[PDB]
Amino acid sequence: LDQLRQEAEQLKNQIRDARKACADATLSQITNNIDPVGRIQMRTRRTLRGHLAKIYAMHWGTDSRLLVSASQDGKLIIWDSYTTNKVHAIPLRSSWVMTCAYAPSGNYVACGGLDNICSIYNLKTREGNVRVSRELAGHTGYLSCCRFLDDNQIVTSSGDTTCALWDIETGQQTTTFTGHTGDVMSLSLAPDTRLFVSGACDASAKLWDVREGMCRQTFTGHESDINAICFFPNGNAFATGSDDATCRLFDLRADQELMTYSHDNIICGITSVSFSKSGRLLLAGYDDFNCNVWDALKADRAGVLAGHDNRVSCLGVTDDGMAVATGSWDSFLKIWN
Amino acid sequence: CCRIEGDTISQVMPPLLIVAFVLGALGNGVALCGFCFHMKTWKPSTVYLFNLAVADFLLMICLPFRTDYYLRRRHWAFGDIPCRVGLFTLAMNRAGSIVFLTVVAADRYFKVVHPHHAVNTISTRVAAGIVCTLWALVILGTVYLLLENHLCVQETAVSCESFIMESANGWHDIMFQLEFFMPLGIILFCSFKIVWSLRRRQQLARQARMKKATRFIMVVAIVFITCYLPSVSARLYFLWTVPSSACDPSVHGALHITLSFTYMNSMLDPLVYYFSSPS
Amino acid sequence: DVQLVESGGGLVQPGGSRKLSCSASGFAFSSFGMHWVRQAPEKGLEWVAYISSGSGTIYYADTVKGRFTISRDDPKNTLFLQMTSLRSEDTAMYYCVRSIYYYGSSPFDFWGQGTTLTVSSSDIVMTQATSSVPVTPGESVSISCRSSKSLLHSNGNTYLYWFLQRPGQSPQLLIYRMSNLASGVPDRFSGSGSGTAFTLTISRLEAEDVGVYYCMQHLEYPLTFGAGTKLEL
Amino acid sequence: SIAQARKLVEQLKMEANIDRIKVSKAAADLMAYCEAHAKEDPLLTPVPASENPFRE
Amino acid sequence: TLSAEDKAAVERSKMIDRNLREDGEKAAREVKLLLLGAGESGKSTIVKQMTGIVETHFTFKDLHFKMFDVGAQRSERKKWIHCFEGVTAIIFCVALSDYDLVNRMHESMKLFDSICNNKWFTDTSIILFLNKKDLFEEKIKKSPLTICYPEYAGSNTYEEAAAYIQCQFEDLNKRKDTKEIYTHFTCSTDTKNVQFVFDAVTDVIIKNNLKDCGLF
Ligand SMILES: O=C(O)c1cc(O)cc(Cl)c1
Repeated sequence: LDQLRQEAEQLKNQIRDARKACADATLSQITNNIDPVGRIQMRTRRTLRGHLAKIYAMHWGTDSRLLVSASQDGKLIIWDSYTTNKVHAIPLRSSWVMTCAYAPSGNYVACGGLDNICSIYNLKTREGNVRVSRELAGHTGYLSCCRFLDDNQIVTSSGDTTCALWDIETGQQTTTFTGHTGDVMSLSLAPDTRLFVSGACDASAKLWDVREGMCRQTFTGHESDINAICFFPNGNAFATGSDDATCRLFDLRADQELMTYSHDNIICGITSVSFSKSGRLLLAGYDDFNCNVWDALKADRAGVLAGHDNRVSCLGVTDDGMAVATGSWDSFLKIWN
Repeated sequence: CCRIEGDTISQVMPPLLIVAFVLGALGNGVALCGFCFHMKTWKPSTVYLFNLAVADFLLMICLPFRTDYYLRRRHWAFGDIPCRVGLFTLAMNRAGSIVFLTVVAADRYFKVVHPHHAVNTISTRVAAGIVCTLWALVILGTVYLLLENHLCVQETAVSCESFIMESANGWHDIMFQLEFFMPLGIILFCSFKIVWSLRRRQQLARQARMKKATRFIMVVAIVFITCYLPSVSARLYFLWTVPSSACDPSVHGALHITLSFTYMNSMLDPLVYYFSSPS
Repeated sequence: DVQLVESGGGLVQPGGSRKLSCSASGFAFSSFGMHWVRQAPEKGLEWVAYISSGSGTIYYADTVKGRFTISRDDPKNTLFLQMTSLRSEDTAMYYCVRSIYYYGSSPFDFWGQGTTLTVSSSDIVMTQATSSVPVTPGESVSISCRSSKSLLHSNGNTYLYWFLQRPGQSPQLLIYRMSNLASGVPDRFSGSGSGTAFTLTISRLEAEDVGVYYCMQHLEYPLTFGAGTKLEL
Repeated sequence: SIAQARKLVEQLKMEANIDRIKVSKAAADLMAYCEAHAKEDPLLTPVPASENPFRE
Repeated sequence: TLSAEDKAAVERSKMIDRNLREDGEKAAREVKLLLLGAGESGKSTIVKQMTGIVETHFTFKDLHFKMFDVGAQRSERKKWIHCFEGVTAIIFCVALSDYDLVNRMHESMKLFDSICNNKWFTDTSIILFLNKKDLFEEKIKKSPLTICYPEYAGSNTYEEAAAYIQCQFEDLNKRKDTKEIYTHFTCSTDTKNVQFVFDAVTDVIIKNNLKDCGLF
């Protein structure tokens, strides 16, 4: 009622006052004396040319050589990036796929989309073929992300304002995260796989706690829907890519916004965000048909990856940082180095 | 044989052929570069258009030497084998361009009149195989004058031509007549059926782009007929009344400039086809 | 589960044209390459033929080239091998080994039961040095295998496979590509080495480990096995 | 009902009771991590083609 | 320079490529239609002759159709509406008799404006179905159409009222040259609905074919 609304207003005012008090100097002032990385030159080393429709997601394997990509033709393809060979080709039940995942052990892959089901596939079977291990159902909205906690735990992000943690062996949600007021479109596991963040359509990102399930912090500052999120390699920060042509860097400990990656030239949103191995560079996949390598410490464009004829929808960096793979809406992938 | 008069041609023809040469290798090239550079996911129609461009490009690199035969009055620098290969490659490129025009017209007819027919689903490999078969057939049909001798050294002229003013010629003239009379019929049928079917639509007609398309359909056929018909007409005129028209001073010079008129069909084809597409 | 059963052996007069067959059931036969490996009675294994997935590649040993034929029937899930002009050397026991090739796969993983046939009366040389060695439970025994050519390819993986033939049953795969441990093999077995120097160690062995051990190369055809190191007691 | 308002108030009060660190020192820590790990970043500092897996 | 295992892996990859090419070639011959409406507009009725997305598969005149119904996808429409960019046509179904109150004709107009004047569906022809014709006739025999259209000047006759409603719905689109709207008075218990859909699909197919040859 009125008193509860007043209490919420005063609590948010106190939160804003505390955030303003804890802010003493933006990192731009601290970083002015560091040497810029300069121009970044990237060349298309390989071009995976197997798909036949729009590509919506891809995930690097833990060995930094195998990767799995999902496209609208109802096919899951596992690539050998070194030789551009097709290790596997998994025909999905529903061609409307908006996410993909690769297990850290490499035994399983995950798929999901408009079918509201996050299926799991068994790569290493005695029969020699890939079968579906378990279909996870219970989301009332479309699937937008899915990450493998381990061989037995998977956490998914749905379009019904809910994030859930599953259990492949049993098939039911262990925990349910309900803090958002809009569609959730992204997910990013912490380096220690103890926390994670989600990017929702209400222009806010919440940091959860998978062990018990509750929103630790809520980060705001965006002006439109958040389309992609990614943890900093240190695990104490993350970056968000939204539809207002901006990328922003938040810090978990300080609970504030650090920098914004914006320019007057670009006006389209950001569809994918990923860091580098050392966290110095930020890669964002715009709708301008090319990616920008933002210098994450100085917010200056260090280079452009312009080799795609359509909107870049997925973008990832290997564990060792040796390559970055971008998949756009033309049925093409490109390995840059 | 018969050493015929000569003069205006050497003055009239080389300008035209130079003209051709210029536009032709220029467009046809840019067209080939566009086909192989920016056109991705090659559809069976793109294969036909690219092969038409290739045959046209070969024809457009062909002329220069004939230009020489015209710089000089009627002499040639080279001897037997260069003429055997030169006339053969000229005829082969002309026949290939005509065949690919017919193939393009038939493909458009199949893609607009029977959109659900299985030929619409032909993969790129099958189209490439059909194109290779057509090319092999054209080469096999044009090898005949490669394996023959046609140098008429009368007085001091060093002439080398198969459309000579001497009692016509054998099956080469029949092939020359057929290579226009069959493709003309095929192209006319395809164009008429395409126009009729696309105009029978009332919801689709009032868009002005289905009107631009049906304008181009008739433009292509009109260009083809208005560029090739004089060649057949003049050659048939020479075939007729051979006892009287034998080595006529003006029939030569009408015929040889009329084939020059035939030439720039090749130069203008890229402009009509690629330079009018929205891609 | 996976089952490879072969039939067609018996008694053949010299100069016969008898055909062997092998029926597979329990796995996706259409995506596996099939080999035939014979074993003369008082001898070791010897590669015979090979056919890939889709029957696109077929290799033959130099001894049987021109007399043997190998073919598959994928809808029937059966593998054939037709022999012509049999000679007294062709007396052996024939196996139906299976192998699937991709990145990280384990070829020669399952071996058939084996059928016996009796007829009435630049390759890489793989030498296994010792042919017999007595062992006791609780010890650690290392088997040594050697090759002429270096088995380290430019990719970085050495193609050497370890097999174990228990008394009275088919051989089984232990280690593929000289370092990886096969599926179902306990941690006890371990292997390492380098080019032209390969060793397999059995730390803290026990019973049901007796039998001959064979080492095989896969760098290039024809595949060659070792003499076989026997373990007793 | 009005249980949503109570839930939101409880969530806000739980969120507000956290320890906040200075932004400048967090930025310093981030820059220190980036500088420390910049030695092994092939994308930042290109690796020679001798050991580049995608050299071809 | 490839080893034996590398050559076999390359062969397996080539076989996979062949299978993928065959699957894509077979899939490119199937007509995909997106079904839209206001929930109670009558999508279940039109789909009857043949927990997220629901796909309906049927064949007409040796042509393989595929109708997708979003149904209960109660989420952000703009967040997943671009997945359907490239469908042959859009079947927007609305009820002619649903104009009483709780009014919903304005909601249908808003939905049609959102779908038609969309950046993704710039060139995708939209098929409009006006069902519940008999119920609309019964309603108009008693209740005048002025309760829904304040600026209406006509008699309470089914013909002119239906024509007026169709004209108002058709005048919603902006791009009147690169996109065509097809209107059909369905709820006739015949095969006319599927025939009309087939005709529109054939027109779209002819338009697409007129693009690969450069004739466009
Ligand atoms: O084969 C030709 O293209 C050709 C032959 C002639 O005898 C004269 C001319 Cl103008 C062209």
